[PDB]
Amino acid sequence: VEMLTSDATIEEFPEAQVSPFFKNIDLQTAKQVGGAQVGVPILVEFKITMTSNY
Amino acid sequence: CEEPPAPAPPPAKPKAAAAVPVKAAPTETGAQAAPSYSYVYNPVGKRDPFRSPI
Repeated sequence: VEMLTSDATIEEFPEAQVSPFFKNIDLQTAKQVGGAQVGVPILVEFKITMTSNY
Repeated sequence: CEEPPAPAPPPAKPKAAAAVPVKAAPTETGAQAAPSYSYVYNPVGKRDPFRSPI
């Protein structure tokens, strides 16, 4: 779904953390899709990439 | 000279207050706008394309 930024290969330094098991790289993108007169979604489409553990 | 008022016809104000008034206006007028605002917009979309081409 090419609303999305691309990619999946990099090197990561931690800023903040909540799951000890997951290394999210970043919220790669996010765009609030409104819709039209035919219908809504209104919400925030997004994309993330994440390496887990082990 | 002319006195606290002047004499009685009043005098002479037929020159002062006829090469005056003015023309006043006074122009109780040309102040600040709210302007006004237009409205948006008519769709619901339709599909042919872009379903098959993505």
